[PDB]
Amino acid sequence: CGKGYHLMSFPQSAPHGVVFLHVTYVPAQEKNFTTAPAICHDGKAHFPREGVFVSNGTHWFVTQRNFYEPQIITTDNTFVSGNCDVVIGIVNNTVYDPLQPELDS
Amino acid sequence: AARDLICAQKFNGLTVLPPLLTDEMIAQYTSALLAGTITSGWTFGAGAALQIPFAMQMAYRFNGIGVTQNVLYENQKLIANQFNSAIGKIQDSLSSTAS
Ligand SMILES: *[C@@H]1O[C@H](CO)[C@@H](O)[C@H](O)[C@H]1NC(C)=O
Ligand SMILES: *[C@@H]1O[C@H](CO)[C@@H](O)[C@H](O)[C@H]1NC(C)=O
Repeated sequence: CGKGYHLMSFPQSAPHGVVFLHVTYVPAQEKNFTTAPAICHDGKAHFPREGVFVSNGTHWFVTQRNFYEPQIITTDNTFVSGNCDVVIGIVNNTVYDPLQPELDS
Repeated sequence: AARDLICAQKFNGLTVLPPLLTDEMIAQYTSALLAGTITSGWTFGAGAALQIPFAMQMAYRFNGIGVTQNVLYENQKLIANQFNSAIGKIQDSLSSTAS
């Protein structure tokens, strides 16, 4: 159904045949980033639920794979699995907790 | 020595034509497909090739079959060793049996 990530297709009739108009999705403008497989926070290894960890140089964000939409790393979009002594390439960062400012106010 | 079969085919009007792509060109295509698979994943077949580390690409592959990606990162050396052993088994089977 065409080259790229397929979205839709439309048929057209032709003599002794058929013509398909394949509508696809093609990524356009890439950008280099620094990435890590996991985030070490409080002695716990955090992995992204959906997406990928990226860094613009100073701060770390989590974004979806096919579109650069950076978001703050939070326990909602990450899950915890084990400690930091096993994963190769794990980096140190903080993970935001939404419950603490709601409890403080 | 003696007359060949190919010479007797040639002398009677039967001719074998060479293919358009040589074996070096097929090897170039195969090496390009392998390098794009290793260094980009599936991204080079749907557009431009975007680099990704091979452990993270393999975690994407594990996530595609219904296994969480901490399973790869907590068992990375075992999976690498199993892959290397299976490639060596393919080497042994190709050097041993030709059927
Ligand atoms: C990323 O880095 C490579 C080498 O450092 C460079 O050739 C390339 O232009 C950079 N940008 C993109 C979008 O790939
Ligand atoms: C991450 O933090 C721990 C303690 O918080 C420290 O022992 C370790 O060296 C740090 N890792 C890096 C790469 O700085």
